[PDB]
Amino acid sequence: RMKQIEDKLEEILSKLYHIENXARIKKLL
Amino acid sequence: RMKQIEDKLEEILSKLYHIENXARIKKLLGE
Amino acid sequence: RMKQIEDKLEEILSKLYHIENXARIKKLL
Amino acid sequence: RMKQIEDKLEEILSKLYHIENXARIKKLLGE
Repeated sequence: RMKQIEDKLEEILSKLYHIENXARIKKLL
Repeated sequence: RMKQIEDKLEEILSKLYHIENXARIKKLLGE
Repeated sequence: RMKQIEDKLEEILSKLYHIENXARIKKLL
Repeated sequence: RMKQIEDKLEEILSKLYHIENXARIKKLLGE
């Protein structure tokens, strides 16, 4: 359960990094 | 407290999902 | 340290909610 | 593992800070 947490925190950071570099913006452009 | 945290991680992942797929840009574009 | 973690996770969610409802977008508009 | 997690929380807060204050919109607007 501790690892699942670690890993979901990395996932959150990965999802952020992707947000930063957006479906609706990519489409608009 | 561990399960509380695990729930918050899931709310955080759902929220990023909603962001991925924005209030002001949806408003801008009529969506 | 466990509470600091709880609280920083709420903070992250609060920062997300605000992002969702952006400095540069608010300015552009 | 606890400190690893605490570090990730901080990288996550810094990242949200950078987001708050976007690659494609910065590009759009010349910034």
